[PDB]
Amino acid sequence: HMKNIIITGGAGFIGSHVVREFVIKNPEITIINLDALTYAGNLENLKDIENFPNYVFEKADITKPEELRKVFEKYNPDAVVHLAAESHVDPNAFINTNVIGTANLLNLCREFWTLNPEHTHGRFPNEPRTNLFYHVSTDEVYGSLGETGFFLETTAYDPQSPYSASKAASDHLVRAYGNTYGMPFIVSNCSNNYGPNHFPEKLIPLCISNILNEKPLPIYGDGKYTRDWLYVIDHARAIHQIFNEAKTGETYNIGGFNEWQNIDLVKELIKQLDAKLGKPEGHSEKLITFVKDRPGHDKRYAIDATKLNKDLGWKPSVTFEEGLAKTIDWYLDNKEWLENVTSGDYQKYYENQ
Amino acid sequence: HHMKNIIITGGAGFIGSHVVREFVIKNPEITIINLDALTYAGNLENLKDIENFPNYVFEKADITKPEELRKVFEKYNPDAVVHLAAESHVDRSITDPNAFINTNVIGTANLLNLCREFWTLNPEHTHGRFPNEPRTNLFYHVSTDEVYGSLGETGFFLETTAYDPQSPYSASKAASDHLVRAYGNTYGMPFIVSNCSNNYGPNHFPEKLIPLCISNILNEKPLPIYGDGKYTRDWLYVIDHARAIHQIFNEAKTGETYNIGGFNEWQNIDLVKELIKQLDAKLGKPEGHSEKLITFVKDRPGHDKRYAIDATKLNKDLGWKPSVTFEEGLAKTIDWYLDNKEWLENVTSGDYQKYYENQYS
Ligand SMILES: NC(=O)c1ccc[n+]([C@@H]2O[C@H](COP(=O)([O-])OP(=O)(O)OC[C@H]3O[C@@H](n4cnc5c(N)ncnc54)[C@H](O)[C@@H]3O)[C@@H](O)[C@H]2O)c1
Ligand SMILES: NC(=O)c1ccc[n+]([C@@H]2O[C@H](COP(=O)([O-])OP(=O)(O)OC[C@H]3O[C@@H](n4cnc5c(N)ncnc54)[C@H](O)[C@@H]3O)[C@@H](O)[C@H]2O)c1
Ligand SMILES: [Cl-]
Ligand SMILES: [Cl-]
Ligand SMILES: [Mg+2]
Repeated sequence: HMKNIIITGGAGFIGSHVVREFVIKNPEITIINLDALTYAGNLENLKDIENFPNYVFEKADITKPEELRKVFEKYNPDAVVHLAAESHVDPNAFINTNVIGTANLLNLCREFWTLNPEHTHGRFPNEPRTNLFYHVSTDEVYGSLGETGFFLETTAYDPQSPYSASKAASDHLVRAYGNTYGMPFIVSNCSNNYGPNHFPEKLIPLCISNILNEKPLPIYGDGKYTRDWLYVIDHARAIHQIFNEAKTGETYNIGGFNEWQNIDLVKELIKQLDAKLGKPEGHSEKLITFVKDRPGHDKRYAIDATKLNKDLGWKPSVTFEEGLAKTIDWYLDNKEWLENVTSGDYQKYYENQ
Repeated sequence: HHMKNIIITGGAGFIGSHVVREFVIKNPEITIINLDALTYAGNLENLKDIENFPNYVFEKADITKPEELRKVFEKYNPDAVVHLAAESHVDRSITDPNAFINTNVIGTANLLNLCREFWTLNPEHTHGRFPNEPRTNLFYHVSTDEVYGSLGETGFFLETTAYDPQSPYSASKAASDHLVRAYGNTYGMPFIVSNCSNNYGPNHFPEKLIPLCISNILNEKPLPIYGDGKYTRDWLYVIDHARAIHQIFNEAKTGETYNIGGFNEWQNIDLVKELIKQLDAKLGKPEGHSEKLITFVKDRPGHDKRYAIDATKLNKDLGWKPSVTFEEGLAKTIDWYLDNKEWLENVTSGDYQKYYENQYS
């Protein structure tokens, strides 16, 4: 049985929800939140569980092997759930964190875990797991879609941005260390997340803000850019379930079983926010502002997560409309959190507390 | 627009030296800059034949050191890069465990970053909108068929085969492929990627599989065969690879990927038996003389794998085909080996590493 589990990037958006899921569901396991607290981390995300007996925070940078080694020595971790990553494109910082950072963690897992030479080359035992490297990644490793089709676990990688190339690289390292050294691993690739603790500059929170403040809602081209949207709480639940139930070495796609054009997303937020505030039907549609089309905005990103449901029974707990309702409710209930991010005060949390 | 300066990274290496030579001979009007850090893998003796050519220049530079690369870009304002520099000795030293990522991934990014800064990229060419016009710039990325994983009894690697790298090395190479394509898509950087089979031929280091088998046959040392020797590779003659790179560089549509193979697939046992046959015949030995050296040993995991390219696309698009069968390429390789025991001795003694200090001082 596992006694210590590291969650990297646990101060972030998705990571805080995963930290919460593991802490709540596993009181007999120490959950180590390992995080460098970049601009993207927000320890205010975990104010509710920060005084739990099985939660511990460690400020550390996965590009610094010496700092990671100190955490590995301190806790002797049985497993890593790896969410730490950089999306801002020191022009190679994102490669340092996403690729070298993943290798640094893998090297320490290879060093601290006792790997069996008999399990290399896909020969993972059906026996229960003692260790696991759980790698969280993005559906952008698969590239983009035309009008038909979906991302499957068998879809050829075709990352189209520097960020998604660096994430695709980290996926490859995990799988190659699994094959070459017998390191137990899982990889999951998920669609765009949304929900509580999303930073206010992100798409959905920004649209909520622009609607409440009667600011224009820019629509590029015809707004036909299309994404599957996954509720962050559903994502964290899937990671936990897969971590516990999936066969070693599997890949699962995780998504919300939908696909939405941006114009329809904006129109749904307008619909819910006008009704929420008792405004007339269609009140905020005058905010929609059609602008020029971005090159490649005519792209489609739609994950197929049917393998995950077929194997483990996981399914989303909300439709996108229901998830937006909870997201709007959370937004309107957390004026302070939102303002602490916008003001930059959120970063003083580690020093102040 | 006629290019004037082309960088070949890793041009002191095995494949890179042959690529330098092909570009030097075929393009007398273009300056070919051999950019190489001279690791243990590099050997400037490889280029002794062309080191005084008027369109050849050597620049000792490390692609993991942006300041050294920037100096080369400032000096030559290069129009193109043919990128072969790479590191494959994973676990070489605990003093540098991620050297393979630093060279293969970060080093590729460092080169991509300078191309993005020095080249004029048209924002209308992003998202795969490259024009059907002669290129002014090209990032030609050389990679490995191992990005595709391995094969069962049937099937071949295609350009459309999903990446499945199975080693830290091939994962780092796959990562570099992704960076090249993403810079192409995101910034409109002209690029080509090719992934090739195992290379063999002149200037191959003596510990590599085919040179070691030649040495062991010549010196009546055992030839270990793992399991049944059914490990199978497509084998590409190194000079055919360099010729393909040069042709693709000039004729392929911007943004294309090609797999380059030798139009064959050989089991290790058949490769060893072919070397035995040719070496025995070349040195006047009775047929079967060296077969007693074959030594069957315990099979090891991953030694029954199969790696083979279907190069239909390259053959259809450009008309390219190998200049030799594997048997003919082995004959040329044996001939070169026997004519170059000086080169081989200089590698084994370590003296090859003193060439730069001895000739460029
Ligand atoms: N829509 C999405 O957000 C989305 C979609 C698909 C996949 N993913 C993946 O999910 C993971 C989490 O994404 P997110 O949106 O929650 O990220 P985020 O930006 O909200 O949080 C990342 C966290 O990692 C930390 N971090 C950054 N660099 C670090 C380093 N060098 N060392 C240690 N910690 C470091 C940051 O401080 C932050 O707390 C990432 O791996 C991302 O690729 C996210
Ligand atoms: N069978 C094969 O050799 C084979 C097969 C498939 C693909 N490839 C690819 O072909 C390319 C060349 O392979 P090779 O066998 O000729 O390699 P090699 O090991 O013979 O040569 C590599 C060269 O790169 C140089 N180099 C290494 N690190 C460097 C750095 N940081 N900065 C600058 N120069 C550096 C070395 O000094 C050397 O001259 C590689 O990209 C490899 O992935 C090779
Ligand atoms: Cl839009
Ligand atoms: Cl063998
Ligand atoms: Mg299905």
